[PDB]
Amino acid sequence: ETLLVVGAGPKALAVAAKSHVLRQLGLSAPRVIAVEAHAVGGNWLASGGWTDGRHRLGTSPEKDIGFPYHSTWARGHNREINEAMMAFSWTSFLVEHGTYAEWIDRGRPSPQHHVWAKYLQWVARKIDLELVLGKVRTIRQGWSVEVAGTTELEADGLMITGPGQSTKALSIAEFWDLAVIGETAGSALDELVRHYFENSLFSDPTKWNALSIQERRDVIRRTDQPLWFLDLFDSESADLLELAVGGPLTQQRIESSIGYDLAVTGLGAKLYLPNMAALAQGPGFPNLSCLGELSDRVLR
Amino acid sequence: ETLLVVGAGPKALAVAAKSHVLRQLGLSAPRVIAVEAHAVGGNWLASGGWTDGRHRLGTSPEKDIGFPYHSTWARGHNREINEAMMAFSWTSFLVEHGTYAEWIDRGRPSPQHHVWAKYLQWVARKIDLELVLGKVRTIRQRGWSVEVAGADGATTELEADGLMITGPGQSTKALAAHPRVLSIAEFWDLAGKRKLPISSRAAVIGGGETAGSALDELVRHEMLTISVISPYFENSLFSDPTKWNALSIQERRDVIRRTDVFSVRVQESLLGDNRVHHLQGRVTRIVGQGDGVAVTLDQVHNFDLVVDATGGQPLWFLDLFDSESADLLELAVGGPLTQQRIESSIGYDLAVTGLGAKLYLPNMAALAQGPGFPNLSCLGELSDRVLRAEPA
Ligand SMILES: Cc1cc2nc3c(=O)[nH]c(=O)nc-3n(C[C@H](O)[C@H](O)[C@H](O)COP(=O)(O)OP(=O)(O)OC[C@H]3O[C@@H](n4cnc5c(N)ncnc54)[C@H](O)[C@@H]3O)c2cc1C
Ligand SMILES: Cc1cc2nc3c(=O)[nH]c(=O)nc-3n(C[C@H](O)[C@H](O)[C@H](O)COP(=O)(O)OP(=O)(O)OC[C@H]3O[C@@H](n4cnc5c(N)ncnc54)[C@H](O)[C@@H]3O)c2cc1C
Repeated sequence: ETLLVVGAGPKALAVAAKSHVLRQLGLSAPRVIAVEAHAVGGNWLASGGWTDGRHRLGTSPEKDIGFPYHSTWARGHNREINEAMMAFSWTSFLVEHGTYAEWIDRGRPSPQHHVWAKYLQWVARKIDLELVLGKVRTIRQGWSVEVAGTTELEADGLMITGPGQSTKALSIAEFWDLAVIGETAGSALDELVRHYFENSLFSDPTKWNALSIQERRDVIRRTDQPLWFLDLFDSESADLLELAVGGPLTQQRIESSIGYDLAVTGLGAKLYLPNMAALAQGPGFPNLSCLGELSDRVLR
Repeated sequence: ETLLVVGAGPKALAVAAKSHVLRQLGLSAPRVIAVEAHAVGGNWLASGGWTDGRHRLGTSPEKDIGFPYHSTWARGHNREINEAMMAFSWTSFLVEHGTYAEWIDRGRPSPQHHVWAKYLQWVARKIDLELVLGKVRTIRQRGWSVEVAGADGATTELEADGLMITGPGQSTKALAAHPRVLSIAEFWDLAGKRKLPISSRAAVIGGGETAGSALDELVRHEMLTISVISPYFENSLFSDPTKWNALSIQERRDVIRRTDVFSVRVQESLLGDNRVHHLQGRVTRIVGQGDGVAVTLDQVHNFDLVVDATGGQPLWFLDLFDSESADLLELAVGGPLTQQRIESSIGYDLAVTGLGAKLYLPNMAALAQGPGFPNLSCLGELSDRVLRAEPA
């Protein structure tokens, strides 16, 4: 009945929103709480350090919080959840702001990172996101999260989102105040020269486990600081994570551990790591390719 | 309280869904009946004679039944209506069918007309459109009573308070009676049969989607030549006419004229065909000339075959009115029934100003209200104008 999320980004909002509709439809769903160091949609803003905010989303903005508003496998009230959910869509956003015609008339431009933010923030308003402003300091098991506002929050499930800190590698974060490695790569390479089947799986990965591990890894390869989050775990809880995983915390190990609901599910408590559910469950889960199956996974 | 619509296509659905929304949502609206001679969305099917049904819609399909879900002016339960209305969108249609991931993933391909008919049809199922299957034959004041003839041979008279005309004419109607002048429908029939005379000096009149589709069919036949005859801020005026009145008649007239050319896809297939040439000017005169047909623009051209893909004859509807109602409109409109005169009469609710009963003529509304009303560019504003506007 209570699910904590590190970061208030697309995934956080994706999970929250789906929870908002489920319970509001007579169905059960976790109460959803995001802890967020900076702001809803923070990593899409200039002050987030990962981008200037000016470069454009590199996937179609329709691929949003509820996309693709469909399940190959789900149970119960599918028609009505989808419908409810489209209320929080990109198109729904444009139409509340009365700019939907402008969008269409301009040729559907891909939005700036900073407007994608406005979107996220808007979804937060729309579902009255239960939001804790603060920085997750440490995590431990049932989970208890130390948030520096310094205080603790107990929750039953836990989701980690974000690619980490734009400051920790210059660092990309430093790079936007003023030999380059790695989309993010795509952008900053940009501002330096001056100074159907594969795609289906990203949005629909329910045929994922019917092609070789060699094949999947290839889809993940060519797709283009992943373990940053380990730091948040005390030794005690990282230990407990080393166990379920069945060895030291690399990602041959972490990735393969990750179950159908995006949770490891070798522990006494659920830890959701969608950013590492590419190889196991579907290559879109790490990003914006299918936020709606992601939400579907952790709540249904 | 009751609104009769000639034809069940985008505009009928635009208005009837907005009706259905509003009635279910407390607010008042008329029961909306649509009389349709063929099928819901029939003019987007091959069987409607206007298209082979396989060509693609040239406007973004997001410009649908409720677009753009926003009024500068209309107030009332707006969020609840836009939210209700988006249920009937292209997007929703794709989502209810599971195909939305594929649509996005394929690059948002524009739908084939016949898929756009499936959309229209789906919306009809979804709003439980009150549909009457027959041809409107006669319209007449006294509200309106309209004669509808079923295929069963029966003929009944529906009555209504208000009436909207939709549709662009008849596909079987060339602009000139001559067997070498072909209505668009005869074209599809003959194209389909490969019975278009080999090595003809063919002409296609028209400059829009109807002409675009047919040029694209006709390049597939062994024609000798194929001559084509036609005469952001802008774009925005199609979706949002609110600032249309802040423009002169030569300004407003020159947006409506650019409204005519062709698809980027079709453009290529024509750009890269040595037989296809473009001819400028206006068809002042068509007359048979023995073996061929002679078309005047002056300049005279002869052709072994002419295809009328103008996309409609806009006063076609007048042929439905009886003398009484025609005169009655001639009086309201202030002179004889020319295009110009009838356009000049269109009010803000899209109806003829100063007429005893309500006659909604969206297709005539470009000049006076906005250039999107005739087409798929602002169906949601249209529905508003005919249902939610109050004074004048
Ligand atoms: C510039 C950029 C562009 C991208 N473009 C796309 C794209 O176009 N399409 C696509 O599919 N994917 C793309 N990606 C991949 C992308 O990272 C994921 O799609 C995206 O991160 C999903 O957001 P999220 O919810 O996982 O985390 P984010 O939205 O990045 O949110 C993480 C949040 O956590 C907060 N935070 C950080 N540390 C802490 C802490 N210790 N405690 C509490 N809060 C914290 C931050 O302020 C931030 O708000 C892009 C990535 C970047 C960096
Ligand atoms: C092939 C084609 C392509 C077009 N492409 C576009 C486009 O891509 N984008 C755009 O904005 N606009 C385009 N247009 C302009 C187009 O006509 C309008 O945009 C669109 O027609 C809206 O249709 P409607 O509701 O007015 O009527 P329609 O969709 O034509 O339907 C009218 C209905 O009337 C029925 N009918 C005819 N006579 C009678 C009668 N006596 N009684 C009862 N029913 C009758 C027909 O069966 C038909 O179903 C196109 C037009 C054509 C012909």
